[PDB]
Amino acid sequence: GSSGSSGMAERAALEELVKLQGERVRGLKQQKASAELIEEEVAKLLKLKAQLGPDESKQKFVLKTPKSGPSSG
Repeated sequence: GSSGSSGMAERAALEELVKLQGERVRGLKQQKASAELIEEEVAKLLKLKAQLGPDESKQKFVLKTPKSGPSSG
């Protein structure tokens, strides 16, 4: 959920969540599921990747809420 520090196995299991979330999202877009679930599962796909630390695909500097710390459970 939010656990470990520089565990390789923990990163593999996290990357599994990223993969499976991203595959499920791809499926949902295909499956004509609720668009309202899709964007929520896509926001979870964003949140999780934003814990891994994604590649710098051009600069952004989009601001955020004041240290919101959106965990889950």
